[PDB]
Amino acid sequence: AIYADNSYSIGNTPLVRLKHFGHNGNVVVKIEGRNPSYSVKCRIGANMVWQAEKDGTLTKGKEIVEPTSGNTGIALAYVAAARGYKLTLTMPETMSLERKRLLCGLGVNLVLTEGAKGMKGAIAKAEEIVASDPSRYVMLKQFENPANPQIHRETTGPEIWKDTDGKVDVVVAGVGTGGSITGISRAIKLDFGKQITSVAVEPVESPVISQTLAGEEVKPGPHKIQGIGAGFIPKNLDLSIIDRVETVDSDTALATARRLMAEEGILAGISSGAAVAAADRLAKLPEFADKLIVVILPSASERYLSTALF
Amino acid sequence: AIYADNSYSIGNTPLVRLKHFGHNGNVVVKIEGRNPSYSVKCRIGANMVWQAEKDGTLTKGKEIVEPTSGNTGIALAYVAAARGYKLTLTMPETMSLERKRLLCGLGVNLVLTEGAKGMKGAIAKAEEIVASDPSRYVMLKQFENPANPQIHRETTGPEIWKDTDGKVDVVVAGVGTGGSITGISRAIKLDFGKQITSVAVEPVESPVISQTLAGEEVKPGPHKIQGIGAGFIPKNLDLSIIDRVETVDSDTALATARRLMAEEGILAGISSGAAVAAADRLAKLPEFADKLIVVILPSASERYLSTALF
Repeated sequence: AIYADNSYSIGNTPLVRLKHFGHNGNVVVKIEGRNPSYSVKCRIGANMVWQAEKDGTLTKGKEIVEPTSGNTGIALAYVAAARGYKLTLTMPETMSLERKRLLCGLGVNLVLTEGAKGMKGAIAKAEEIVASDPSRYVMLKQFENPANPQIHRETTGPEIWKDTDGKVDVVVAGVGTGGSITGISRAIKLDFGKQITSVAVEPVESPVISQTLAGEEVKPGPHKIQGIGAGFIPKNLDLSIIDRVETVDSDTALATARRLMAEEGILAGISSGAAVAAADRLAKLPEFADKLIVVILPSASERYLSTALF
Repeated sequence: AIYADNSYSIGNTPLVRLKHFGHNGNVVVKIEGRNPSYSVKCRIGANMVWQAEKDGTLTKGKEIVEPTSGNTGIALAYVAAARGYKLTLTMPETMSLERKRLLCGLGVNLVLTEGAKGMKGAIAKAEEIVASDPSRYVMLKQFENPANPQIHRETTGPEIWKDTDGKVDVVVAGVGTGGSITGISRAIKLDFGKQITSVAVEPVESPVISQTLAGEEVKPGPHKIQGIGAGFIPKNLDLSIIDRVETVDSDTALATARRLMAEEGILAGISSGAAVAAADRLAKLPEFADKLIVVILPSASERYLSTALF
């Protein structure tokens, strides 16, 4: 069990039972902060590169371009370093000094777009750079690349099945790209044949999934739950496998993450707090009190030292 | 495989083969950054509490006091939160705002001693607080508590044995408390019966182990390799199992950690760079070129964002 590079070391993350949430230990958390670049995104960083290799879209000498600076940026950085690709991340110039340092530490060519243009600015500049030499550059496109949900169907989902001896009844996951809830749901429902409850979590401030499913007007909004609530339905969210959508507000997500830290001794990020607050609500409805709820904790606390978490 | 609390989730950390160090992949690294509070110290945080419980020195209602603010502080914080102990960490007032936040986030009662007194200040204030109500307070004493090396003999060492199919020939570990190299060495040498080379790593700036073994004057000095080079021989370093001592300088340790990041896609801390630089030196001596070298990487990169690493 010696990994040929850090990308192969993804996953096999542990399940920890919560003591101050749920009812009689019915809430269990999967610690994705424990991964090579310390997030759930390590899985999709690995698999999107591996898949682009297998299909010939990524070869030696081609460069990677992606418009983000979040967990996926960090994940692609570690994989790119491990496997010998130059990586360019586009992002506004107004981004955190510390994220600049972390990504620069990881050997990323940083392209700081117009700050005023912001995120819009970066997506376009990605598209621009790729357009300039399409035989040289590849955008992996985390929101729509099937290799994203697929890695969750092959690793994250089976790990949950295994670790719970098939007892998992509910999976709660915040939605960013939708890959985690999609892949996990496909594994447990379709590969293992259990009719679990798949619960998507989104900020109450930007409840676009809830609005869409209700046939209401879609109204995205700003929030602090980093990693989720992109303000649209990503292609990698398979609405067909979602049984329930829970909304959580920023303050509750923050307070919940602090409780995870101070009361559970679990070093989780902001989205982790959101996912647990939603899980806790379900766990205290009599319909779910004899059911085993598994919650994805996407990242770790130290990535949030500059944020409202502290 | 559901852990009753986060303390039980320690270890089972992966081995990753380096590509830009050693010779023909003879250097393999054990990623301790992957643990509940993201350091090797999670193991000793867990076991020192468990052991003090088993022997009756720690009971419900007793409080924990320890004079550090490093990885052991963070480890004891997570375990204390998980298991329901109040924890007081002593430390100078001049400590990092970010470490204050991280530990305060973890629910630690912080006792900020005289800054001018510094570390000396904190050890005494620990002793003071314990003295004031010895039936209330327990100091676990990481430098001398046998539960420190013991957890490495029962977990870290066997994991290395298992993962390498007994092929490990050399273990390289930086020495802070000495627990890692001691416990690992005892496991592999005494429990599994293999005559490996145990290599302690210390800063060239503070080479007290090298000086002691040479019967030279012991001359501690300041350095930047955080986590190692305490400036004395800790009781938890069993000199009897050490075959070799390698010294590394701060700049080399830093540059090596940056290479781990940029060239290997491994997010390691400063001590990780020191341990790899020493391992690389041995790996390129013909006497070790057909030998499998395993290197402890004690911590992860984001804990060092405020430091010289970046």
